[PDB]
Amino acid sequence: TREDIDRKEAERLLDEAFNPRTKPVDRKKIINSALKILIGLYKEKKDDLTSASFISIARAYYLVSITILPKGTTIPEKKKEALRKGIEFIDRAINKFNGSILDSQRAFRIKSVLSIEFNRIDREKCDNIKLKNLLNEAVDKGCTDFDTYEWDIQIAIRLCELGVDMEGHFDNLIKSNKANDLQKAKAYYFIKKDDHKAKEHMDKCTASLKYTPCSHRLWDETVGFIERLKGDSSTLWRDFAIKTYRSCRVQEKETGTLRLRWYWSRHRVLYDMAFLAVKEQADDEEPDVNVKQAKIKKLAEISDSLKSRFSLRLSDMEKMPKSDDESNHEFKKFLDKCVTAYQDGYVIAKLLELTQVPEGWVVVHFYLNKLEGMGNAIVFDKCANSWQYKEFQYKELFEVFLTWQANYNLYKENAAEHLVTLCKKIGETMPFLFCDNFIPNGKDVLFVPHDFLHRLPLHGSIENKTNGKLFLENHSCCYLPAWSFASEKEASTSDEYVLLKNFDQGHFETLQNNQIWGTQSVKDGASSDDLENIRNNPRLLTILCHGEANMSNPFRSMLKLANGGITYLEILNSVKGLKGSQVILGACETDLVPPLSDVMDEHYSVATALLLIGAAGVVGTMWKVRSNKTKSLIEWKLENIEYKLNEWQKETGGAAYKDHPPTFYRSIAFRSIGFP
Amino acid sequence: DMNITVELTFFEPYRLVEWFDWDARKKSHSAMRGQAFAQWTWKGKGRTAGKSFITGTLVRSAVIKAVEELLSLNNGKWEGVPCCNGSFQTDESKGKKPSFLRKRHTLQWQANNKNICDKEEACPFCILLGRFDNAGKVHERNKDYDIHFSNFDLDHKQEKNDLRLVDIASGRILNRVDFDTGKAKDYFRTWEADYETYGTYTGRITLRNEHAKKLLLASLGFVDKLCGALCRIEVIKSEDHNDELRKQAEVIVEAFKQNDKLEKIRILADAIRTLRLHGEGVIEKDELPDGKEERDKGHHLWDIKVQGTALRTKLKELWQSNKDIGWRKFTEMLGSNLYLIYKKETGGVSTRFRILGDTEYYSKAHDSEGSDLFIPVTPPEGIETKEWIIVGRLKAATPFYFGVQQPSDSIPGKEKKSEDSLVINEHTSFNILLDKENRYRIPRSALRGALRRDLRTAFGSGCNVSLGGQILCNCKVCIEMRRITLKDSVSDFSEPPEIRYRIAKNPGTATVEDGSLFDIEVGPEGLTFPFVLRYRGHKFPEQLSSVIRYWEENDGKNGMAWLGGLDSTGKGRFALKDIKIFEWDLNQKINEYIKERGMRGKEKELLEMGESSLPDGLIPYKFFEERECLFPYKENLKPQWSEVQYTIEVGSPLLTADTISALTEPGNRDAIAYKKRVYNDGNNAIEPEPRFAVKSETHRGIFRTAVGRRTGDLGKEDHEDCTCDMCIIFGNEHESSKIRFEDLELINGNEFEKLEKHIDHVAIDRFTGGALDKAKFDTYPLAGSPKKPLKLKGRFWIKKGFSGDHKLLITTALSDIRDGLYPLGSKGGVGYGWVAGISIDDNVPDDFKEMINKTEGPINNDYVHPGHQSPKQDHKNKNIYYPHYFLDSGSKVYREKDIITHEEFTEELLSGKINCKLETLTPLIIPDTSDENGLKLQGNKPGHKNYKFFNINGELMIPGSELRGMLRTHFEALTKSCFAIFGEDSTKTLGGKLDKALHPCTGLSDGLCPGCHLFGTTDYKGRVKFGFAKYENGPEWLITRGNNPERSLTLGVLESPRPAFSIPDDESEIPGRKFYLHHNGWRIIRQKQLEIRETVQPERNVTTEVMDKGNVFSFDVRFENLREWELGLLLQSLDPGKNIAHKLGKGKPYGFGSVKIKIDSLHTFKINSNNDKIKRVPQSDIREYINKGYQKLIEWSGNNSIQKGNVLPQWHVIPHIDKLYKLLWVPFLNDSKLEPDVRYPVLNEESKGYIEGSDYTYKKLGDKDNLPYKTRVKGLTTPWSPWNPFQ
RNA sequence: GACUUAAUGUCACGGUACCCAAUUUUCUGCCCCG
RNA sequence: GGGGCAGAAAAUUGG
Ligand SMILES: [Zn+2]
Ligand SMILES: [Zn+2]
Ligand SMILES: [Zn+2]
Ligand SMILES: [Zn+2]
Repeated sequence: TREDIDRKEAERLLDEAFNPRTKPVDRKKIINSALKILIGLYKEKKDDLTSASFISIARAYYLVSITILPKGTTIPEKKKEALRKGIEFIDRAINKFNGSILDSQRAFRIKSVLSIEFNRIDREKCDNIKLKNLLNEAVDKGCTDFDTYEWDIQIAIRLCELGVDMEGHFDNLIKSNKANDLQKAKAYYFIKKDDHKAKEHMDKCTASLKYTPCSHRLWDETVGFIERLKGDSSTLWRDFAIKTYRSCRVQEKETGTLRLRWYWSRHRVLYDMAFLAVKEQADDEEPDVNVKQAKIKKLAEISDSLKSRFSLRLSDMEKMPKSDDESNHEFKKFLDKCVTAYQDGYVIAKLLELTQVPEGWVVVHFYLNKLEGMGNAIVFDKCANSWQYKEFQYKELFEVFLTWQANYNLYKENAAEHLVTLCKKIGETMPFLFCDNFIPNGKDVLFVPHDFLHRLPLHGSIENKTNGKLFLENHSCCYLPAWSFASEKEASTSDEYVLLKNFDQGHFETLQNNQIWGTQSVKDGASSDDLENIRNNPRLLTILCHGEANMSNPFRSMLKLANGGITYLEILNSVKGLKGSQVILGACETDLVPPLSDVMDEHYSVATALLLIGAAGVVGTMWKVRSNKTKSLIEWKLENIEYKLNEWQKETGGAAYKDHPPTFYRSIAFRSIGFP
Repeated sequence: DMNITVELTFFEPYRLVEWFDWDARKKSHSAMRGQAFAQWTWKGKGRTAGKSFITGTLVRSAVIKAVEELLSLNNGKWEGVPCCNGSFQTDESKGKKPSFLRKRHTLQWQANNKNICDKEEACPFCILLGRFDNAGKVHERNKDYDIHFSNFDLDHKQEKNDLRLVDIASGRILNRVDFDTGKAKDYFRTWEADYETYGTYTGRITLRNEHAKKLLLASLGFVDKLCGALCRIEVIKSEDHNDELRKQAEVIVEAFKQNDKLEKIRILADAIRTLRLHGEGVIEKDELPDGKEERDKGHHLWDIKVQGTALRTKLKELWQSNKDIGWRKFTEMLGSNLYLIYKKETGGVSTRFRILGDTEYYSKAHDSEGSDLFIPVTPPEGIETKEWIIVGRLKAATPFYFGVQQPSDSIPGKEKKSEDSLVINEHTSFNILLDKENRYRIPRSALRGALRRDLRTAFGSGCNVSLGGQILCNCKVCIEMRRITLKDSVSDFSEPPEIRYRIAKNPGTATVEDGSLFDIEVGPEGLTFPFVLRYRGHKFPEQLSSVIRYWEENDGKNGMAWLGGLDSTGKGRFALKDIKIFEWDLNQKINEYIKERGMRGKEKELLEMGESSLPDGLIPYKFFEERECLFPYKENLKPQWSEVQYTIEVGSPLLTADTISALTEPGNRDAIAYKKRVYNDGNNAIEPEPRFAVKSETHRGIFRTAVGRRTGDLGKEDHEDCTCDMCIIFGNEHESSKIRFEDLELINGNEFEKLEKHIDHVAIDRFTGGALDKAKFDTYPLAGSPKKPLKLKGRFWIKKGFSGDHKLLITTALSDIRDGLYPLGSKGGVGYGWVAGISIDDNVPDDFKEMINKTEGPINNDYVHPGHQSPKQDHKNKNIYYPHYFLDSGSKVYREKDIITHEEFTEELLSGKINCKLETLTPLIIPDTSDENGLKLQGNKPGHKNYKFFNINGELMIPGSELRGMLRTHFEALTKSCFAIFGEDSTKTLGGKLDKALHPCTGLSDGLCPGCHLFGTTDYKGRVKFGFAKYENGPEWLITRGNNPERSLTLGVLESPRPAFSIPDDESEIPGRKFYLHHNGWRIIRQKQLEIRETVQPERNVTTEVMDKGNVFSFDVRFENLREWELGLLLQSLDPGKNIAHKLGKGKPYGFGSVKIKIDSLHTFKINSNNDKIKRVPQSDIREYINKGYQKLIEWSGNNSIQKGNVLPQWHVIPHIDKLYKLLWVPFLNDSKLEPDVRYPVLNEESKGYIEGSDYTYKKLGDKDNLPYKTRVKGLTTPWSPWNPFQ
């Protein structure tokens, strides 16, 4: 009969899709062709359709719902649409009774796996009680062939998560080889209350993840199991979080200079649980001080490993163009490895040490922990060789920062009083950076901020007192996006000074009349090809232009030069002659990074691309100031290349916040973004 | 302590939502999105009626925002009493949160009151908020409220029963469009309500403190928006008709089904819908087209008997029965009912199910836990705030389209649906947005989306709009768009839209794909709409000035406002005109603003207002920056789209068919040209006369097909997730097109007299030699000539970002159009729509000019056939022959199944053109049947027909259809092909007497004959194109002395062929094709001219003009993808050699129209190899092609005993080629001294023109006592056999 | 004044019904015996 | 003794 030929053709196509040898594009073409022929058969035989055809429609919709990649930091509605249509389709299948026993149990198992995936992807629509009733009826029918299908094993593990006791089914669950070690540990913990085999099989699972890519399902289910173990106050999550952190670190080791990582949602909560585990173990009493210092150093290492990369999206990965033909190849092997891992899960200079700092320096790391809603500052002192940490809260500081941001973006120069309020709130919320025990008096401080604290002025903090003293009046401050950007070997050794300039509305004609810029590379009316011709390590490069910020891709933030400007990727590729070069940028940071609407942000400016190239330091502005201030900075740097920036900020009137807030606004806007 | 009765009036369509109290609101998504709308509650049971209202909390929120803004303007004062900032936070420890939370910024100021507000005394702001009151957050008695807002109920003007939802509201789908790809992401629904009848609401406000009355009455005049519409707040002191039409449509469908004509019903439906464009007089004065003269049947379909009467009188009775619903609704309802009954009787209700395309998404209006923020904004003390208002008009420079969902889905109550359920579609596939009074509409959301798109382009950066939000976005685009207010537009025009059809082509076979017809409603061009914009802020932006200067038009510059949803086809480009900008200062003229209410709803008066009639406080704005000084212009907006404008010269007839307008217009014609309806603005009518045009879809498809054939991307089976060149330039499912096309308009249509030409065509049977039954038709194209060409001006826009290779592809497509590879319109294989030249305007960019500029013998066959020596080479002038003979091949046909495709230019195949000349050996008659009167002579004698020679604009021509039919008959007789045109009828039928292999090729499964492979069939386009022939040189006008015109001939009576003579005696079979003989039988007709104008009736014969011998005509044959043997057989069929010629025209039994075709030039081009101009193809390779064709014919015969070599072929070795070449042999060409005598018998002696003792009658030649039947059939199968002594 | 709001906090003017497709393919205004 | 044919067959929505 021709209907059976069409059905076996559709099943042949679906089993061609099931084989782990096809590419994702071939999978998309095969399953949507099978769905086309099945929907045509539906349109022909609309009410005289058999039940098994509707079952095949639901199975084809499940296979379609597998191969939809998540774009953005949310669940796409195409996946929910496919899941809800396959639920509706299998509902009118199971209301069409009197098939065989195999057809009935197959319909119940398809409905079970659809409800499981739809409950995982959406909570408010599909509650846990409906899942409990549906899976209880499905196991009342008897889908218990644990030696044939893994879907029954998934039903079993989900029911033990819900609470329906299956100690009668325990021997069949353990003896099955298709169930991997994570389901075995979950079965041993959830039913038998035996913890030792659970620890063994969890150790095997975390050992297995060290070669598995991040887009796999096992990462998501492992971190979810760790969070569930944390929620009932067990004693095994403290080891499992550290093991999964070590596995994720050794897996993320395998990337290159294009610092990317796959965006999956439970990355941050894994790092937060690992931080809380090491923090609690450091808070536990230990008579040996070296263990405690090592645990605080491990906290700093966790923070550094989080801050290292910046977690690009998926549509930005597909959207961005191709250049230099080898970074394209590394990007393409990363992308296709990640997508084939995602579908394969469902189808079946040298980096410095944390204590390698110069003498007389104090290093301060930050970590905003979203689970406890706290913020931790970790301090390393080299002269005493000691590690300490302290805590604070970050809600009211976020409110005052958003107030300053709104007032600035409406009235740029006239938000000076909100700037003073923000500096006083930094001084009130974080009082430990004025105490002598936490940070010694007269030492240079390096800040490594991680959150919206990248945008906060830390050097201009005001002490919570009557006659308040600024932070920069006794300390020299430096900044860095992450510790992995720090490098050695400055070695300027040259005396060439280069200028580039594109905008003529700013009055820099007195500056272009100068005599220091006597080399051939200095020109007005710059371009990108004129930027990539810098020959051999100038001592000071000055770029005077505007900035444009792509609000999704940090790779597309551009400096407004002629012939289309130069982007982040072109600075990473084309520019080669800038090793050991101090750079003074005229464009503000607010034009180079987009304004933020969440507590978390990870968007890197062109200054860190200059740091990845090899530059010695970048001195820039946090917000928009007058052109005369940048002119005075460039002149003071040209006459004096050895002097520090905090003396210039103190001398020009950076301590006049109580009487004239415009001078305090124009003074503290300048920031050095490079470590010696 | 006095009440205030308040009325709010809406000046725009507002938004409605269903009412749920507080928890069922959280159950629903539309209710959570639908806050700050107007609310609808049901009354009674059954979900049909109810009432609508507006809550008092919404009016309280609007009044509080207005008070805060007015206090922010005057630095925290109002009329001398200072105010504090107030409170907007609630501690969660004491009390509950007040059921609505604020996410926007709160304006604040310095509080200089030098007092803290207590319960005993407070400022006007604190007593207007209700801080120190006795009532809060739990309702009690309606006293102990210091200020109380009641609900606002709909002021129904006339008291009736309970109001229905379908009388007030109507549903609509809105959209969200991505910026990088140009495609929608998600959608959501809403209810829009009428403001003309149902836009007045009345409420009460009670105030128990005469200290904040002035601030409240001032703030009531500062509220500008409510429920999605502009507002003004003032203080006072037919089921039965559908059932009847369904019954009568059932009557019409059964009356059609009795005649076996059901498939016309579909066509009839469309025709009735087209009758909405005319008036009622087309059914009342009977202006529907009448049929041909003296015909018992009338029209094609307007004269089918329905229960005894004609269809037009039935439609008259139906219109008299249903005069109370208007003409438009009557036509639309009759068309829809006929379409529904046709779909029911056919069997398919067109289910319309879509896999994974819905994505209905509502923004999550609930606050996820956390993020309760308070953001104060403090303006500087000095700063000035102003409001700018821009008034003007929008004009459609192209036909526009604003999409809307189909009816029976835009019902507000019954939106309940399921994923599984299928959706019944309606008559029109794509509808247009209209008002309740059938007026055209530009909605607010489309204008706001286009302004957001152009502002993001002008800034160079922006955010994709996020829906679930806790913090307001601070990107530049959003900051400027939170200060812009618009207004919806309706025209003063209420005429029906125009239907435009679209198809899609199969690239392999070059015919129409299955299931690709659809129809779109478009609006007229030239329509005008009002335009109002408002901006409230501190300074006027430069980017907004750049966008406004971009949208407007002037001298030289044209407007660039793309609104709507068919932009790739060029639909929806508007221009902005009559722009006036006015300025209102708010720090000193706030009382005048409050008193005049901001001129909300009176902006129509501002357009005609003079300078001296303006109200107080409103000044003209003078510092509006010019176009050359705007820096966001000329850097971001001007290089975005670039224009290429060109002009095509067509030197042939041009036909883009309509086929429904031909049904509903007088003339009784089959295919007419395409016309447009253009609206005029000086006079408010449309226009008196239409404008002829070529569609934008057509030449968009021409460009796409040219690029796809040159690159090779048309051959791919699927284009899902594709990065090919064709999908990059011309878009796909995931990306919009990078190129936009507009129409080609005729620009020289007034230099013609009789712009349209009437050309009629017929099909000739291969056996009988006459016209086939129901195979006569007419065409009505535009009259283009080689010396009077048609000129069409067109335009297309290109985007910034194109590489050099894609510009090379576009330039190569333009060069392929210029060389003539892609003809415009229909019937291109018979010479219609052939492009003769191209021209490019001087404002085209320079690189395109350089790319288009840089891209710019006596051949004889010498073969002599040995003719039949027994008829004329033995006896010179004593024999009589028969004027037609029969050629009989065998039965077998070679059918090929690997059919050559049209989807690429293959490497081994050949393509090019042949220039040929045609010489007349006998007089030639080609009539012009457009004018039956012709010269004269109809008035003197009734009856008699007289024609002229075929001409377009006074130039004698031969049509390409005649040449194609003659060459097709010759090729099919040469290559032993099937009988292409055949008929089955009375004496069993003569379709059964034919062999089954000689039946016409139907379908591509069994294969195609060589004639159907070269010249084409219904489901396969051919690979040869014949053009119109032009007169060149020689004499003209054969002169007979005594005749009423000098260049003329009155021919003999000529009537239909009788197959009873050719096949009597039932055990007999069809003896093949019919051919005519070459002789000078026209001299008998010429000398016997007086005996023809008497002794026979003038109704029988025809008078015509003739051409003499020696005339030369020139024409062209184009070809693509030809094998070498097919080209060889074609070149042999064109020039078969010396003393062999063809037959063309009228009077072939009498000896008229012997033509000799001599090949002048052959050109072949190969575009797969890199580039060069077209070659010359010398004599050696074309002789090699003729040898390959001869070897293919030898291989097809089967007798392989004849050797192979480079010897000149003797064609008469094969039998049927010898019979054919004896039939087409001219015995008077080489200055020979013989002429035959070929004429018909006399039929029953003592009759017309019987020679004395010849015995040449049908009595003595059909009576079986001499020449029995087998000898008679054998006498017609041997060419040139004598009949008067009968061999 | 019930249906029909809660009051120290409503950016829904926070969202273009959008993207893709040649009204086309085949046809001599022709012509004799009961 | 005498005029015929005057349109026929598909596609009417799908991604
Ligand atoms: Zn107050
Ligand atoms: Zn925005
Ligand atoms: Zn493609
Ligand atoms: Zn054929």
